[PDB]
Amino acid sequence: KRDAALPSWMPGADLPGYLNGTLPGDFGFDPLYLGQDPVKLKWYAQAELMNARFAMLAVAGILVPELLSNIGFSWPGAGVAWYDAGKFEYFAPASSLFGVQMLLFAWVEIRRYQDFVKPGSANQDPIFTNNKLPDGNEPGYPGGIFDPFGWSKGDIKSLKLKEIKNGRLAMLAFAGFIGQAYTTGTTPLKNLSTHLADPWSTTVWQNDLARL
Amino acid sequence: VRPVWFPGNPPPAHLDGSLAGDYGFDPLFLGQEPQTLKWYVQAELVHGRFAMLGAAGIILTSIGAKVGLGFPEWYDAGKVVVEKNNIDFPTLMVIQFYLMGWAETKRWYDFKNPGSQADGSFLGFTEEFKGLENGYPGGRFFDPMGLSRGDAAKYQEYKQKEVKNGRLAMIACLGFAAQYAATGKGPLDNLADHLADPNHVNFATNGVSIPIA
Amino acid sequence: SRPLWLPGSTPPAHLKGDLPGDFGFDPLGLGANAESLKWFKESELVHSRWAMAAVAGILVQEIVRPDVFWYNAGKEVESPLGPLGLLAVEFFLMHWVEVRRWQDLRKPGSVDQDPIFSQYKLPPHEVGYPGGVFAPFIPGDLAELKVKEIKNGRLAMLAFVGFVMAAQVTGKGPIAALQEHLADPWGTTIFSKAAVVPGQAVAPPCKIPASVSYKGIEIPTPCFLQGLWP
Amino acid sequence: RQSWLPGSQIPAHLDTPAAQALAGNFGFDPLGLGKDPVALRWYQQAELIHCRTAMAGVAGILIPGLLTKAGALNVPEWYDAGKVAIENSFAPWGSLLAVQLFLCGFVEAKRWQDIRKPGSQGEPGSFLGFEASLKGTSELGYPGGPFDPLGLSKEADKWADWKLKEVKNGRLAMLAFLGFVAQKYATGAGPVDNLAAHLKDPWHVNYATNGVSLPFL
Ligand code: CHL
Ligand code: CHL
Ligand code: CHL
Ligand code: CLA
Ligand code: CLA
Ligand SMILES: CC(/C=C/C=C(C)/C=C/[C@@]12O[C@]1(C)C[C@@H](O)CC2(C)C)=C\C=C\C=C(C)\C=C\C=C(C)\C=C\[C@@]12O[C@]1(C)C[C@@H](O)CC2(C)C
Repeated sequence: KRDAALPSWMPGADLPGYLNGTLPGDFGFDPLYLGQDPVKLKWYAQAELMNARFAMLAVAGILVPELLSNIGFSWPGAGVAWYDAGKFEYFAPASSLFGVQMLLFAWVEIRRYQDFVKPGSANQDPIFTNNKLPDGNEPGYPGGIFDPFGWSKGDIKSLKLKEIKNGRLAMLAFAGFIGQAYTTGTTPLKNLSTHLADPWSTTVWQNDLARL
Repeated sequence: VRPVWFPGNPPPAHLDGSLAGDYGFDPLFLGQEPQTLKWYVQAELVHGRFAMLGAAGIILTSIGAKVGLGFPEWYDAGKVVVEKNNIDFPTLMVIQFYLMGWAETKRWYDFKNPGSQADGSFLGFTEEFKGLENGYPGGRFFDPMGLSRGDAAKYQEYKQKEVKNGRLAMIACLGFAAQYAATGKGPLDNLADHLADPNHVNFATNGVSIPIA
Repeated sequence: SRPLWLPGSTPPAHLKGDLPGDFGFDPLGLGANAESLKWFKESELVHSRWAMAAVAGILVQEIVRPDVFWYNAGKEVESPLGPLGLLAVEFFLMHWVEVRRWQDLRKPGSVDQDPIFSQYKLPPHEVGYPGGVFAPFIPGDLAELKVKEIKNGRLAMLAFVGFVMAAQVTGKGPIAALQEHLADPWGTTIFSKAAVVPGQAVAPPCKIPASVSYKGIEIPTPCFLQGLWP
Repeated sequence: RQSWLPGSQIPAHLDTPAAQALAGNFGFDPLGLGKDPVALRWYQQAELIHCRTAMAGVAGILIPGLLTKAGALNVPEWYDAGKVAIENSFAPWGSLLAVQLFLCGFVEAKRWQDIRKPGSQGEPGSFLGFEASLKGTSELGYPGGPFDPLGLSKEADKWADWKLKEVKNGRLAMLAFLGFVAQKYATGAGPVDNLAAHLKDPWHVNYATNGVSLPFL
């Protein structure tokens, strides 16, 4: 029932009606019909943004620090694998940092949830009542102070599509870090260098067959 | 009119020739009741179809043994396969009853309530399990080539061919067992002996089938 | 009304001559179902097209590279890309090509558009006969060409099977085997090296090794249905 | 109409609108235990309490078991934890159980009287002003109120979905515990250790080769 004008993950394939192009990155991909129920699909829409946005930060936070180290840039945290940052010693114990993390995140996340439950109800500064977000914001897209440079005032639809495409690719990359790190046992950029050294004999088929 | 197993004897009333392979053979009237006849019609086909797979498999492996390719006789394959491949027999037996139990339970409740397995309950498949007749599933899974969906006249001809090769295979599988018990050699080992000296090598001289001999 | 495989016979009802190469041969009635014939039509073209390319390759290999046996070309060939490097490219490239061809068979006209470049597109066509870029040049009438394609294709499919059984029995290439036939035509036929009669059965020996060692692994190499050979 | 066995005849008592209002109704009642409408109402409560108790208990055997293997905790096997805890304990197991029966008996007794007279625990003055919140909801076995702090039962659209998830995970949890008991006698190891053994060599380490389940083989 989905129209044929919209982009399709599989050209010439029938696609669900409930994926009608409203959401960004709507390519009609749902072989398991997870998002069939509108109430559930409403939740999954925000979950994708949240998992995507954190994934984009996480991937950026796992490649750039390693990229700088190879270039030779020197800082005390240089040369630490992304999966060894936890063991590293900081100014405060890991437990104390974790406790502060949850208290800070509890405020912002409940603030974000309140808007999702009732959009527009969490757009006012509790202390300095003069401050406020624009009233037209939708769940997942606060705007206002969260968009200081006004990029959202342009072609918003294209920007939403660009965000979700980069976000979906970032989420796949992070799963690659866990799979690659758990198998190869080395940092991600090291795996890329190995592949570029000998692309033909360094496939996952070669690597995994050797192990077993 | 139509030929019967005993020429000159009228066929039974409950056998009207509609079924495939009907020669009016029911001396004990086991299928007099119409509903019981449906059960046996499908029982015969399942027995016949398994026998055809069994006979073809036994014959083919026997040819492999005679030619020297190293196949064991059908009465030793079970022991050889398990030992050579290091397979736990009780695990293999259990796996068989899960797969056979699922597949054969579906056939059971299609007989009880025809068309019930095509309701989309099983992974969303709604037309491959509907069934065409009693004992003839049809569909694009059990009949991928659609030979039951083409010519109607030839499909009836095949039903005649299926049952008669099935009955012949069932008799053959009894021959394999009886010959092994009497002789202790493989199927084609017996065939080679008969062709050597047919007059002096057969069941009447094996010393078992005719004890008074 | 049209030439038939067995002159004087009546073609089956489901065969009427519409398709190219339709000579009324269908003793088992596999094409009776309309949908089944549509699928079987595609597979015959694909099988024939692959066979024609394969048969031509084997002949050219022997002429150009007589030393290498086309049967053993799998292990004989050495390239920097390695075994699994070649397979990886082959899998992904073939998966794309075959799926698109498959999609057109299911829902024709849906995969004609070029994904990357918008302007380019495939003109309307029949299933199994793509046009446009695939057919820059056409020597003559398509109807005649389609008949030529299948008739050569059907011959090629038999030709390849001839190579395999000749290769497995005689242990030689296609041209090399033919030269043997011309040398002693009477003593080289399959009748002159195999025979089965009541009480005795003689079959040729499989000249392909039972197993092949290739880069630290053993590849089984069985002769096709060697137990049923005449 | 989903059923545990396609093509079978659903029992008539399970096809009534009252019966179909029950979560997880797949027509499974071969022994006809729910034929009497009054009995089915009682057995539905029994399933919910077994479901919820089993889920809490299984979570208490499984999650500590995995974390123990991962090295984040040190908890004995579920079948040994009773003996280990009682050692470094402030009370013997006789005193500990006696208190458990008073507290559980008192709480269970109030739940019992609500099954006999739904909403009867909101009797004015019966409790110290707290009886107002003990009336339960319109559905038996789903008390709500103080038992639903986040108010997830106030969304009508999601209500039927939530109840189905509870019964499905509850039935799965009930079978899990029966597996823990059977696997302790059969294999003499922990639940997570049994899973590790199966994954190592699935085709040789299973119940078909444990030497107990199939004595004839
Ligand atoms: C996105 C979330 C997230 C993910 C995927 C990881 C993933 C990881 N963390 Mg990290 N963490 C995450 C969030 C956080 N971590 C920490 C604090 C730590 C610490 C302190 C440690 C890790 C470690 C680990 C690794 C656990 C596996 C291992 O080697 O165990 C084997 C574990 C060890 C060899 C460590 C033994 C000594 C350690 C002091 C014992 C206590 C460890 C804690 C129980 C860890 C708790 C982590 C939880 C909260 C995520 C793994 C790479 C460990 C690591 O880097 O190992 C190399 C580690 O020690 N994380 C905090 C608090 C700020 C987080 C907050 O969100
Ligand atoms: C109350 C419990 C309950 C019971 C007793 C049954 C009983 C049955 N159901 Mg089931 N069902 C039940 C609940 C439900 N069923 C269904 C839906 C269905 C359907 C749709 C079907 C059945 C069928 C069957 C029958 C299967 C017979 C057989 O040999 O299976 C053999 C069992 C198996 C092959 C699966 C179990 C194998 C093993 C124990 C677990 C292995 C797990 C590993 C991960 C395996 C991995 C191996 C890989 C890696 C190689 C059987 C009578 C089938 C039938 O016969 O219908 C006529 C059928 O088609 N049930 C639902 C969803 C609505 C249920 C919900 O509670
Ligand atoms: C049309 C495909 C094709 C055919 C007909 C042959 C035929 C042959 N190859 Mg060749 N090969 C083919 C493709 C390929 N070969 C090779 C690599 C080799 C090697 C290294 C060797 C041969 C050998 C042989 C011979 C013996 C085969 C045998 O007994 O296998 C027995 C059967 C098997 C080993 C496995 C059969 C697999 C099955 C038919 C298909 C599996 C499908 C996949 C799971 C799907 C995923 C893959 C992708 C690409 C679709 C025979 C002449 C051997 C030889 O020279 O003998 C003298 C030999 O040593 N081939 C590659 C490069 C990766 C191929 C790529 O397409
Ligand atoms: C963001 C996607 C992404 C990318 C660019 C890479 C890149 C690489 N991976 Mg990684 N990987 C990914 C995701 C990705 N991976 C995921 C999701 C997993 C978990 C299953 C893994 C698990 C994994 C293993 C176990 C190994 C690699 C390895 C490799 C190397 C290539 C050889 C190989 O065996 O690949 C195998 C990888 C795949 C088949 C990826 C499939 C899934 C992705 C999402 C497909 C995306 C396709 C799409 C057209 C985009 C392509 C990339 C884009 C930038 C153009 C290379 C460094 C090997 C290595 O380190 O060699 C030294 C290796 O051993 N990867
Ligand atoms: C089914 C087709 C097929 C296959 C699978 C093979 C396979 C093989 N050939 Mg053969 N060949 C074929 C057809 C085929 N050939 C045809 C039709 C010809 C005549 C032109 C030849 C002529 C030929 C020669 C002369 C030689 C081989 C050799 C080889 C071997 C090594 C190939 C190599 O190193 O490539 C390396 C690859 C390249 C350098 C790049 C090739 C790029 C090609 C031309 C792209 C074609 C694309 C096009 C769309 C294909 C359309 C047809 C296709 C759909 C079937 C290998 C066993 C060699 C051999 O004997 O080794 C022992 C050898 O010397 N072949
Ligand atoms: C409550 C329950 C388990 C509770 C477990 C608890 C509290 C465990 C607690 C602890 O572990 C911890 C956490 C930590 C440990 O250190 C200590 C202990 C104390 C050990 C399981 C119920 C488990 C209940 C089970 C398995 C019930 C199964 C019932 C079945 C199959 C009935 C089937 C049918 O009746 C129908 C439905 C319809 C009829 O028509 C047909 C038939 C077939 C008769």
